[PDB]
Amino acid sequence: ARWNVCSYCGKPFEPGTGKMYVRNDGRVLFFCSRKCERYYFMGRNPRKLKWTKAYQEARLQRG
Amino acid sequence: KVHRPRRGSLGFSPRKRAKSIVPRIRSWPKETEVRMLGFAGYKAGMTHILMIDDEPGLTNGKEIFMPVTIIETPPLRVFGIRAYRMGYLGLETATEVIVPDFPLDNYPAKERKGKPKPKMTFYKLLERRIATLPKNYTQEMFEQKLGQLEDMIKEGEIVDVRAIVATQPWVIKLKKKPEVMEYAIGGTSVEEKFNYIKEKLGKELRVGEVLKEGELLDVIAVTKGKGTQGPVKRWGIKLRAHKDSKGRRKVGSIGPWHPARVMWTVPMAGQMGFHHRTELNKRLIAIGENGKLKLDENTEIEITPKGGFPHYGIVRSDFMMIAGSVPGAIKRIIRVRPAIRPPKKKPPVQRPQITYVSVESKQ
Amino acid sequence: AKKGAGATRGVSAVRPTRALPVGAYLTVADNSGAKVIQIIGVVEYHGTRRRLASAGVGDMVVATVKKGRPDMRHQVVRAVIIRQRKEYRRLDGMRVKFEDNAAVIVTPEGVPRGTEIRGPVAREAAERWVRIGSIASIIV
RNA sequence: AGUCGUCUCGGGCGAGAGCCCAUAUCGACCCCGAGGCUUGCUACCUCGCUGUCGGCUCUUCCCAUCCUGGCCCUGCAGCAGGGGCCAAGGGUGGGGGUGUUCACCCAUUAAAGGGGAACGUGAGCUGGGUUUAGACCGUCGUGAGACAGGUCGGAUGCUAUCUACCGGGGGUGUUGGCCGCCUGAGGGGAAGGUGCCCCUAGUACGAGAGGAACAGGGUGCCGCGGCCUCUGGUCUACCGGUUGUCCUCCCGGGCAUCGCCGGGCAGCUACGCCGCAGCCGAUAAGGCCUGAAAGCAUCUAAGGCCGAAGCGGCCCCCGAAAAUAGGCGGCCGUCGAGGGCUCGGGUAGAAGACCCGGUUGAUAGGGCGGGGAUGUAAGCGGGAAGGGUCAACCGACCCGCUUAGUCCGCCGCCCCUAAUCGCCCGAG
RNA sequence: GCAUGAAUGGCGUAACGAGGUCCCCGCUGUCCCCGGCCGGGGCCCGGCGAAACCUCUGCCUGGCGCGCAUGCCAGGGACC
RNA sequence: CCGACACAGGUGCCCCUGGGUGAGAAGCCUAAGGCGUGUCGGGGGAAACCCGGCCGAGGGAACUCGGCAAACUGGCCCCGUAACUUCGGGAGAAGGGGUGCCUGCGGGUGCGUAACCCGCAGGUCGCAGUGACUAGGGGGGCCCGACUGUUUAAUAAAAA
RNA sequence: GUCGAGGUCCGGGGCCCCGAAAAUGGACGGGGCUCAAGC
Ligand SMILES: [Zn+2]
Repeated sequence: ARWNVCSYCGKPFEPGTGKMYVRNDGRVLFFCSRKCERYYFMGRNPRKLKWTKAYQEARLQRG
Repeated sequence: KVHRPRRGSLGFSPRKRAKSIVPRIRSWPKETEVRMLGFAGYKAGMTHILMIDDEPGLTNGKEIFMPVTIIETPPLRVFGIRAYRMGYLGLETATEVIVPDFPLDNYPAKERKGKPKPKMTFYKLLERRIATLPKNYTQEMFEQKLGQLEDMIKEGEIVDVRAIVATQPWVIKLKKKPEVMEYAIGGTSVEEKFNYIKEKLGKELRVGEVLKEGELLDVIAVTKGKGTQGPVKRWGIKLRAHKDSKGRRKVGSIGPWHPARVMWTVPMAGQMGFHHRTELNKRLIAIGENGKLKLDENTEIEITPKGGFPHYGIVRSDFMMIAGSVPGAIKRIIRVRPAIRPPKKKPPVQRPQITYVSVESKQ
Repeated sequence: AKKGAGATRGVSAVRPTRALPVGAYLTVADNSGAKVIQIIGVVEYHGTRRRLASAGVGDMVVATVKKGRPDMRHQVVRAVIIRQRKEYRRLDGMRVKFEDNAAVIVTPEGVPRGTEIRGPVAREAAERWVRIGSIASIIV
């Protein structure tokens, strides 16, 4: 009964949903949906899409 | 030759359209306590929960995911009592008494521009199902008929008694035409059963009053319809060789030279779905009141997900949350009865510990 | 309680999906001398007509070494799968995945033939086989 | 098709081998049989045409039973073996070479049983082998040529007339018609089958090694019936990027498989998820009780008890055409209850049928709101690698108004629009 | 060498081949195990409108028989 | 016109082909010219099934007589290319890197900042720059025939 | 060595019994039949 946080959009998702991906180095990434997972692996930059939490950080970085 | 089990089961033949969209119950459990043996509702949708497992098994005491189904359960109206005597070859109905017309209050009347409230009454929604109801039927006539039935029971010609109940889709605003069902009553003495039905004749029954949380049930309903389906989907035959020039989704040989006929057991196309089915040993996780589920005596949550149940409205009345899936499309009438062949180590009869309930948009 | 501490096998409450049929190439993730193996069978599994045996995480399979040192090549061995790419569900309902189809060579009784495992080891396999989890470095 | 020489499988006797001991096991030399599952013999039907071997798909049956259930003897200590009996409910799988059936081999498994159905199944498929027409090699022949010797290539027609089975409809009858709820005579079922793990237990047994069982818990696999909350596929609804070209350029569009590419809710799906009784009754093999014939003995002759995954029921599915063609409540008749077409829609669907709604109203459309899918629209302001008189001006692209814009085969509220008018059958 | 052989030629051979044949990487719905979607048929309605074929007819089990019968014999079942 | 036909065959592809992309008389879009007569229409989550097409998680030939069918590669520039060999070939062997748009410079021929080609620097967007269309998968052994070519019009294209 | 009515063999005859397992569900023609509806 804990809300994991997506590694791409940075938002929490409800229990019983999403998935956890394990890297060969032991790093674990939580994906709330196939959309987020596919974008992450494709390489689309999360910091240019307004519907992600990284966009606010990018806006702060650029002022 | 190479052996294998046959494709599909012969224990559900003929695979024809269900006789009636309203399911029928053929057998009833044997219970000492005096209560109605089952209930009826409308299938709303599905969701999931996280609960601490209390059923015996490896996953005991550990939080687990669990899919659950929601049945909206408006209160039923008990409007008939029927008696059964012992015939030559089985039970035969001896008499049946319905209550006289009475005003209907739970009808959600709306004030439109012009004209007063409709002022509905019983025997007016029931006509949509029966179409031929008693006229000039008075309280004295009903009382004398009940007295005659009781005298018959005293004489002992009556071996069983059952209740005639009606659904009320109008209170939840689903539809208006009710569904009439016949329910057996638990117990042993016809006198006790008759008193139990009589005290409730013309009144309402609530699933909270009928069923118990955490008990096993059997679910009866008509499955979703699929229309005509070929043997590959209907019975699960294997696709033919990819080089076939006469099709791939068909049976190769439909029989040998002798017998010089097609055996009924050969898979063939036909109706799939819309069959009368019974599912055994489904746990009743919870019963909610007025569309709200109470968790810890200080927290209550609307059971309806954000945006409502897909292809369904909003749960506004009592409802049942059961483990797993159930047959039937959305809004189908679902009947439930107490477990008929339950296991020996049953789960405790009490609500489990629910740690989370999903109410996120399911569409 | 026979073999209280000498037990080699355990029980897991999660059954991963059998996403690896017969004929699949698994990467060996230990130092037994083997590098790649091919599944040729699955122990403790009954199939049906024209069905290839399938294996998931934590289940023993029979394989042959395709790439490896000369001592180990062309040898029939037992391997326990520790990582698979096909996601499988846990008790809480969440899916877990991995980066590659990786297994560890073990004896038929389940005692590993190597000394170290490179990369994460699935909790399912670790729970099912005590020794594998015991000698594993990082369990995810 | 007939026969069973041969083939497969049983029986009688008991020489002998088994430390003695014929029968734990094997059983010579002889003799008597069963099946039609190998081959052969005959030439009885079929040459104005019944298409072959093998494989795939699918259905069904026999026991002389491989495993699964229960037993008897043992040269049966345990774990295992050898022989035999009852038992056909279920399973009997995956691969390598070869056209192969078969046989051999590999890794698993409780087992990886043998057969019948026109050597089941080509108006179901494939065409690798076989058996035409082309060609090569070896051998034989003077030759044309031949080879039950190899080798490469070499076509598979169908608009279902009757019946058959699978599902879907319209009538008659059931002593008047109609609406509703039931009963269950019968038929179908495997709706279940089978491994492993923990304890009993390192215990019984055994010198030791080794090593059980009753009972009690967990779980996998195969099979069956459902569902889409979660995960994956699809999603020619929908949103975005972008290539060539055309509509003069800007927005916005057509075509190029949906132009290509990424995401994608509803729906369908499985690779996902949920469910599937061990209790009673009588028995087969087998174990016993009482008891004589035959004053004893004796499980049997009379009689009684227990005793199988097998049989009957509980359970699931179809079921008033169940010809004894059913029961009950209600309404109607001796103009008229109850229906059909037409009307707005899918909890349904090939036509029919089924289900909701029909002003006694939220059925669909419309308006608003909610919830979602893409991913921040057009327009404007600013910047921009540089160019330009280092001015004006051009500029791929970036930033702010902007969680924007577009759309929604989902949901709630509001009678604003259309569910109206009308026609027809009907027992007496 | 059952039964190869030197111009009905022997042996070898680079390049060539919709010739036969074996193996390896890669690829993939060939397969495990099949599931969605698109267009055309199939289906209904309005029209034009045939042919192959046709002794009469047309339910089964076990039998008799020219030895594998819808029609025969004894039984079972079946409204159109 | 011939084939019995207002026949998807043959005769006649017998003579000719604007613009863009592009090497191109390729593919795609389009102008002129032509047509809606490659001639029965209407309805539909209205199925099963059949034929054409697109995609498909994990595994990757476990299918099959046999990788039949499909898929992978694919254009251009640069580097780099084996055994064998009849020294000509094998060869585009194999294998590796790049590819769009925008702002300017430099070179070739040229009177020309006309026209067609060839390089350089910087900025920048996407998962993908031969973004559609066009567009080889590859390697190693053995038998036969040297090669191009011809053959049973209508089951054999082959070593004949 | 005590009871105290028939025993203990042999060769035959009649009927019956075991020996006796098959594939669509089923064959005394069928129903059925036991001092018979068999011999
Ligand atoms: Zn996310």
